[PDB]
Amino acid sequence: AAQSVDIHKDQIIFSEGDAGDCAYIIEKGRVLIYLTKDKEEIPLTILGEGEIFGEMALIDNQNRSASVRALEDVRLAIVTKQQVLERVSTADKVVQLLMRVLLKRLRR
Amino acid sequence: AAQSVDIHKDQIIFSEGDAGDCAYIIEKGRVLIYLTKDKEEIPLTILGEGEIFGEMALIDNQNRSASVRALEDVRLAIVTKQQVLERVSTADKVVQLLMRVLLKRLR
Repeated sequence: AAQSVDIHKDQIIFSEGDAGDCAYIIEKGRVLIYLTKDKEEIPLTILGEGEIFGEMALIDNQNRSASVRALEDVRLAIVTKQQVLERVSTADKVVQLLMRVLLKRLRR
Repeated sequence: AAQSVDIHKDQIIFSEGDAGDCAYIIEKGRVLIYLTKDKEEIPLTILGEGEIFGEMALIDNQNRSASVRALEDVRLAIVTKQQVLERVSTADKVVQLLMRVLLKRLR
Protein backbone atom coordinates (compact mmCIF):
# COMPACT_ATOMS: atom_id res chain seq x y z
CA ALA A 1 0.00 0.00 0.00
CA ALA A 2 1.72 3.22 -1.20
CA GLN A 3 1.54 6.09 1.35
CA SER A 4 1.89 9.93 1.31
CA VAL A 5 2.78 12.52 3.97
CA ASP A 6 2.52 16.25 4.38
CA ILE A 7 5.55 18.21 5.56
CA HIS A 8 5.43 21.92 6.37
CA LYS A 9 7.34 24.74 4.81
CA ASP A 10 10.90 25.02 6.33
CA GLN A 11 11.00 21.58 7.88
CA ILE A 12 14.10 19.58 7.27
CA ILE A 13 12.91 16.39 5.68
CA PHE A 14 16.28 14.73 6.32
CA SER A 15 19.96 15.69 6.92
CA GLU A 16 23.48 14.88 5.63
CA GLY A 17 24.49 11.82 7.58
CA ASP A 18 21.08 10.45 8.60
CA ALA A 19 20.25 6.77 8.18
CA GLY A 20 17.55 6.29 5.56
CA ASP A 21 15.58 3.46 3.95
CA CYS A 22 13.16 5.18 1.60
CA ALA A 23 12.99 7.75 -1.23
CA TYR A 24 10.38 10.49 -1.81
CA ILE A 25 8.42 11.67 -4.84
CA ILE A 26 7.13 15.21 -4.67
CA GLU A 27 3.41 15.39 -5.30
CA LYS A 28 3.09 18.97 -4.09
CA GLY A 29 5.52 21.78 -3.39
CA ARG A 30 9.30 22.17 -3.73
CA VAL A 31 12.41 21.22 -1.74
CA LEU A 32 16.02 22.38 -1.60
CA ILE A 33 18.81 19.79 -1.58
CA TYR A 34 21.73 21.35 0.28
CA LEU A 35 24.94 20.63 2.07
CA THR A 36 26.44 22.64 4.86
CA LYS A 37 30.11 23.44 5.54
CA ASP A 38 31.53 25.95 8.05
CA LYS A 39 27.96 26.64 9.31
CA GLU A 40 27.13 27.77 5.75
CA GLU A 41 24.25 26.54 3.56
CA ILE A 42 25.55 25.54 0.15
CA PRO A 43 22.55 24.82 -2.14
CA LEU A 44 22.77 22.14 -4.77
CA THR A 45 19.32 21.72 -6.31
CA ILE A 46 15.68 22.68 -6.18
CA LEU A 47 13.17 19.99 -6.94
CA GLY A 48 9.42 20.31 -7.57
CA GLU A 49 6.36 18.23 -8.49
CA GLY A 50 6.99 14.88 -10.18
CA GLU A 51 10.56 14.59 -8.93
CA ILE A 52 12.25 12.08 -6.70
CA PHE A 53 14.92 12.50 -4.05
CA GLY A 54 16.51 10.34 -1.42
CA GLU A 55 16.97 7.68 -4.09
CA MET A 56 20.36 6.41 -2.95
CA ALA A 57 18.79 4.97 0.22
CA LEU A 58 16.80 2.57 -1.96
CA ILE A 59 19.82 1.52 -3.86
CA ASP A 60 22.88 1.38 -1.64
CA ASN A 61 22.88 1.15 2.13
CA GLN A 62 24.48 4.30 3.39
CA ASN A 63 23.37 7.57 4.83
CA ARG A 64 21.92 10.61 3.29
CA SER A 65 24.57 12.37 1.20
CA ALA A 66 22.65 15.66 1.41
CA SER A 67 20.08 17.55 3.49
CA VAL A 68 16.64 18.46 2.21
CA ARG A 69 14.43 21.28 3.36
CA ALA A 70 10.89 22.08 2.25
CA LEU A 71 10.72 25.56 0.61
CA GLU A 72 6.93 25.44 0.84
CA ASP A 73 4.35 22.94 2.17
CA VAL A 74 5.05 19.59 0.52
CA ARG A 75 3.19 16.35 0.00
CA LEU A 76 5.53 13.44 -0.54
CA ALA A 77 4.93 9.92 -1.76
CA ILE A 78 7.06 7.45 0.21
CA VAL A 79 8.93 5.03 -2.02
CA THR A 80 10.12 1.81 -0.22
CA LYS A 81 12.54 -0.95 -1.25
CA GLN A 82 9.62 -3.33 -1.39
CA GLN A 83 7.67 -1.13 -3.83
CA VAL A 84 10.62 -0.87 -6.16
CA LEU A 85 10.97 -4.65 -6.31
CA GLU A 86 7.25 -5.02 -6.95
CA ARG A 87 7.18 -2.37 -9.74
CA VAL A 88 10.30 -3.62 -11.42
CA SER A 89 8.87 -7.17 -11.45
CA THR A 90 5.64 -6.00 -13.20
CA ALA A 91 7.55 -3.84 -15.72
CA ASP A 92 8.40 -4.43 -19.35
CA LYS A 93 11.02 -7.18 -19.98
CA VAL A 94 13.57 -4.82 -21.52
CA VAL A 95 13.05 -2.20 -18.83
CA GLN A 96 13.59 -4.91 -16.20
CA LEU A 97 16.92 -6.04 -17.65
CA LEU A 98 18.08 -2.53 -18.03
CA MET A 99 17.13 -1.46 -14.44
CA ARG A 100 18.73 -4.60 -13.08
CA VAL A 101 22.12 -4.03 -14.77
CA LEU A 102 22.06 -0.29 -14.07
CA LEU A 103 21.24 -0.96 -10.41
CA LYS A 104 24.12 -3.41 -10.18
CA ARG A 105 26.56 -0.84 -11.73
CA LEU A 106 25.48 1.87 -9.41
CA ARG A 107 25.79 -0.25 -6.26
CA ARG A 108 29.57 -0.13 -6.98
CA ALA B 1 10.63 -2.43 -36.22
CA ALA B 2 12.69 -4.40 -33.69
CA GLN B 3 15.79 -5.91 -35.29
CA SER B 4 18.02 -8.92 -34.63
CA VAL B 5 21.42 -9.94 -36.05
CA ASP B 6 23.14 -13.29 -36.35
CA ILE B 7 26.77 -13.38 -35.41
CA HIS B 8 28.88 -16.38 -36.28
CA LYS B 9 30.98 -18.23 -33.87
CA ASP B 10 34.25 -16.32 -33.18
CA GLN B 11 33.15 -12.99 -34.60
CA ILE B 12 34.00 -10.01 -32.45
CA ILE B 13 30.76 -8.20 -31.79
CA PHE B 14 32.60 -5.15 -30.59
CA SER B 15 35.96 -4.15 -29.14
CA GLU B 16 37.46 -2.14 -26.32
CA GLY B 17 37.56 1.35 -27.67
CA ASP B 18 34.81 1.18 -30.32
CA ALA B 19 32.15 3.85 -30.62
CA GLY B 20 28.76 2.34 -29.88
CA ASP B 21 25.14 3.42 -30.00
CA CYS B 22 23.13 0.37 -29.02
CA ALA B 23 22.93 -2.48 -26.49
CA TYR B 24 22.23 -6.16 -27.18
CA ILE B 25 20.03 -8.85 -25.69
CA ILE B 26 21.11 -12.42 -26.36
CA GLU B 27 18.36 -14.46 -27.91
CA LYS B 28 20.62 -17.39 -28.85
CA GLY B 29 24.09 -18.60 -28.00
CA ARG B 30 26.79 -17.21 -25.72
CA VAL B 31 29.37 -14.44 -25.72
CA LEU B 32 32.58 -13.78 -23.80
CA ILE B 33 33.24 -10.36 -22.38
CA TYR B 34 37.02 -9.92 -22.35
CA LEU B 35 39.83 -7.45 -22.08
CA THR B 36 43.23 -7.85 -23.57
CA LYS B 37 46.63 -6.70 -22.19
CA ASP B 38 49.99 -7.54 -23.74
CA LYS B 39 48.24 -9.45 -26.60
CA GLU B 40 46.80 -11.71 -23.83
CA GLU B 41 43.08 -12.47 -23.62
CA ILE B 42 41.82 -11.99 -20.08
CA PRO B 43 38.22 -13.31 -19.89
CA LEU B 44 35.73 -11.69 -17.54
CA THR B 45 32.29 -13.05 -18.13
CA ILE B 46 30.27 -15.44 -20.19
CA LEU B 47 26.79 -14.27 -21.04
CA GLY B 48 23.99 -16.37 -22.55
CA GLU B 49 20.30 -16.27 -23.44
CA GLY B 50 18.21 -13.57 -21.81
CA GLU B 51 21.10 -11.32 -20.93
CA ILE B 52 21.96 -7.78 -21.98
CA PHE B 53 25.32 -6.23 -22.65
CA GLY B 54 26.62 -3.04 -24.26
CA GLU B 55 24.19 -1.13 -21.96
CA MET B 56 26.50 1.87 -21.35
CA ALA B 57 26.04 2.95 -24.94
CA LEU B 58 22.39 3.76 -24.06
CA ILE B 59 23.65 5.90 -21.18
CA ASP B 60 26.58 8.07 -22.25
CA ASN B 61 27.98 7.25 -25.69
CA GLN B 62 31.56 6.89 -24.63
CA ASN B 63 33.33 3.94 -26.08
CA ARG B 64 33.08 0.25 -25.28
CA SER B 65 34.97 -0.58 -22.06
CA ALA B 66 35.34 -4.26 -22.99
CA SER B 67 35.43 -6.53 -26.04
CA VAL B 68 32.80 -9.16 -26.76
CA ARG B 69 33.26 -12.24 -28.91
CA ALA B 70 30.67 -14.86 -29.85
CA LEU B 71 31.67 -18.30 -28.50
CA GLU B 72 29.15 -19.97 -30.75
CA ASP B 73 26.59 -18.77 -33.25
CA VAL B 74 24.56 -15.97 -31.66
CA ARG B 75 21.43 -14.07 -32.35
CA LEU B 76 21.20 -10.67 -30.74
CA ALA B 77 18.31 -8.29 -30.36
CA ILE B 78 19.36 -4.71 -30.95
CA VAL B 79 18.31 -2.29 -28.18
CA THR B 80 18.27 1.34 -29.32
CA LYS B 81 17.97 4.59 -27.41
CA GLN B 82 14.66 5.17 -29.10
CA GLN B 83 13.17 1.90 -27.88
CA VAL B 84 14.24 2.53 -24.34
CA LEU B 85 12.60 5.98 -24.39
CA GLU B 86 9.38 4.55 -25.76
CA ARG B 87 9.18 1.77 -23.17
CA VAL B 88 10.23 4.06 -20.32
CA SER B 89 7.52 6.56 -21.29
CA THR B 90 4.73 3.90 -21.06
CA ALA B 91 6.12 2.47 -17.80
CA ASP B 92 5.06 2.86 -14.21
CA LYS B 93 5.71 6.29 -12.66
CA VAL B 94 8.21 4.95 -10.08
CA VAL B 95 10.06 2.89 -12.65
CA GLN B 96 10.30 5.99 -14.87
CA LEU B 97 11.82 8.15 -12.16
CA LEU B 98 14.20 5.43 -11.22
CA MET B 99 15.45 4.83 -14.76
CA ARG B 100 15.90 8.52 -15.18
CA VAL B 101 18.12 8.89 -12.12
CA LEU B 102 20.17 5.83 -13.04
CA LEU B 103 20.88 7.43 -16.43
CA LYS B 104 21.78 10.70 -14.63
CA ARG B 105 24.21 9.05 -12.23
CA LEU B 106 25.96 6.61 -14.52
CA ARG B 107 27.00 9.31 -17.06
